[PDB]
Amino acid sequence: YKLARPYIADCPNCGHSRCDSPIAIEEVRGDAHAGVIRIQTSAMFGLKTDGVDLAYMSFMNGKTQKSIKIDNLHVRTSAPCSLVSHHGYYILAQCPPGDTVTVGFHDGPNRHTCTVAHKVEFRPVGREKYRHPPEHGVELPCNRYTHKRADVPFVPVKAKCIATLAPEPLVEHKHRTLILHLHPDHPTLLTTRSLGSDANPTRQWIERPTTVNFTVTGEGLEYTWGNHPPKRVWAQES
Amino acid sequence: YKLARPYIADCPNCGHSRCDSPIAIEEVRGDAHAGVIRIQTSAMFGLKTDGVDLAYMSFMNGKTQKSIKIDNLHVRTSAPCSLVSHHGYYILAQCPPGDTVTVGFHDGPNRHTCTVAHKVEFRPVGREKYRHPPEHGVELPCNRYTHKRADVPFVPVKAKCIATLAPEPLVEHKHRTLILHLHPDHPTLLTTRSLGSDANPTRQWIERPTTVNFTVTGEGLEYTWGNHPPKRVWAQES
Amino acid sequence: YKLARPYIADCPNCGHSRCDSPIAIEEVRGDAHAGVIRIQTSAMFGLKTDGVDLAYMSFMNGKTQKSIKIDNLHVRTSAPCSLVSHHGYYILAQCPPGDTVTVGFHDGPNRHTCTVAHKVEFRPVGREKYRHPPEHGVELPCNRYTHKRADVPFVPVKAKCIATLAPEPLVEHKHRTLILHLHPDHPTLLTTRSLGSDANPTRQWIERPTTVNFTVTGEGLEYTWGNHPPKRVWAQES
Amino acid sequence: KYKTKVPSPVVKCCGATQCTSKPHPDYQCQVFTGVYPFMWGGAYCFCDT
Repeated sequence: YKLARPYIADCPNCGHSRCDSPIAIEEVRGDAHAGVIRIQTSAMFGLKTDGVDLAYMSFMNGKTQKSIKIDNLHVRTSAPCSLVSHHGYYILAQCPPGDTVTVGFHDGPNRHTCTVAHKVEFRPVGREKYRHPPEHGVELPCNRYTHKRADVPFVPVKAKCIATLAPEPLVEHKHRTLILHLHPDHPTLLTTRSLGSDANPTRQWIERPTTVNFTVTGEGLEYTWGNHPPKRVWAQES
Repeated sequence: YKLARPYIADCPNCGHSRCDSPIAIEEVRGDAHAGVIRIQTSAMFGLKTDGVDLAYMSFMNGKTQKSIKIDNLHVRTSAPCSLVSHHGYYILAQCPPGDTVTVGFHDGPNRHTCTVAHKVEFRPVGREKYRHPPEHGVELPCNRYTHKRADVPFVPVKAKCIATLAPEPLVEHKHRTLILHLHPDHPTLLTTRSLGSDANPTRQWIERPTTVNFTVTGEGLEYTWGNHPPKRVWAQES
Repeated sequence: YKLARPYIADCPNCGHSRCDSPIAIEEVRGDAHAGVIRIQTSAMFGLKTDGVDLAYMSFMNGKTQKSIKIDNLHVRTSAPCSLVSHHGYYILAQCPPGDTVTVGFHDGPNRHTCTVAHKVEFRPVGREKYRHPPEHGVELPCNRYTHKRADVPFVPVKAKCIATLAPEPLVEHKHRTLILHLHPDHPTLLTTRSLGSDANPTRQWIERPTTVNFTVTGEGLEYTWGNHPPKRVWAQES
Repeated sequence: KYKTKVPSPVVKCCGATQCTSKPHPDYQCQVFTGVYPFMWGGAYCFCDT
């Protein structure tokens, strides 16, 4: 279950020259196409004085071992960030960048705050960004950590999050010609290739409303626009 | 109303695992040429039990109608916001990025924050940017709101908004030619056109000491620099 | 000495409907060629009954007053900044720009935060900026401040500065040619010129592994990589 | 780097003061009316003009 303890650990940046802080983020997992973070702190979350809550933590800042409400302890990147669940050494929170986490105390005497710039990143496994949910397109896999305890580590599990598919994918088929009328809001990768014995291998990154014409010989073509796996038309105007 | 108490409202998304919140934002004004935003919403600042004040708020916490002094309970847009005036039903704050408007309680066991999507932009009325008037630089037209309680309602008006000034614009007169040694410390839009029947139709944003020579047909030229009041000559000495 | 008191000062935007606020930084000194800042704040940081402390402050207003231990009051640029010493009216901290400090308290009658960002521009005497001299790489003489406690102001101290350089400056010798295979971990300024009659005055900032060939006289060449005083090789296979 | 010295501006709530020159290297004054915009304060000067 929870085999964690609240304690101080060294953090190279604190609010004073007093750097005897807890809340020092040992590890972070952010390898997802989500926005959520599993944080491993030296301070124990999911134990207050009374034990298990979803919105209280406990700490020893070398000047007071106590617990507080996540109010006095606010996560931030600058603006507040709200935790969701606690699993001992591990915190699970929503805090959109999820690679820059600053945990800091508005508790009682002295201001200990740790900030972490962990090596983990959110990234696409595709050719175009979908590393964080946009409002564009339709979903693709992400990782969102369990919001109940399931071993001290919160296990990473697959989940569904929004993904980029390029804005306004107006296709227009015509004779021997496939014009793709594009009207992105943001840098979208347009890749095309023929599916027949025709060629057209065209990668291009585009921004702003543009057109991109391709040959068709009556033997299909695929165009993926803004990170998709093959979308295909065949044996005509394709 | 201003004296009417906050109430639960649809917004089933918060950063914690409690999401039964107020806030839905009835109306918002923030399509100003200032930096300030007037919000009309339930989770009212400028209202305690005494009615309309300038430094107290009231809120439903998710289920607790109460008032507090503003502590760890923060307004934000896409960045923290420090309020400027509170007027009952209306909040007035300086919120530099705008767009989304987030009213949130960063309390302990129940930590609700609602954000509502809106298009709140701060833009030029001329060609000089506004997004947070400071107290240094020339005052220029903008939209704004009244900043003291009238208990009448806060509604749009136009007021004056500070925008950055730039160093001395060293003019050098010559015959039928006016070279302008300009020395911005900050982005100034330099627009010129002649005040003759010739022209100098040159918009450019400039930064740092440069020279720009312009024609004069014997009727000088107008140059607006930074969108600060025009520096104009009408001579053939120019 | 340590005769400083808490008082108000004019801020551009601070809490309440008047910005004649607490925690408002009157002046800032960036008169270093390091990255360190001596701060003059109306409200006093760094003193409780102890004299010089690291973790208490005081402030007053008329509308949003009290003094606290530094905890609910966080200094930020957007991340922590650590003070080192207090000399009454003067605060001394390591903070990255050394001109922009945002102090705010998230407790009391309102939530006030003042930001100071008024100029006192500086950069190191080299060509790379620091927030305080790091361990990594070459030292350079510079100005900074006193950082030991001794209480009046923390006057400039001629003392070392350090510029980071990148990991591998792989020089490759050939006949009258030096290609510099460089492998940045971080943006390095590479300035070169050949030594001798031939010279190659080429400043460039590079990031990510690249090669850059320069002609060589046969009398040597200088390359400084990552801000150094000349690193030079002489007649050989240079 | 210069350091700006402000001795403190002479403010008259519901009055006015004309500039008196003082010998400093870039001494500059300006007489500024208003100070506080109308309806913008909670214990501000009555006169906002």
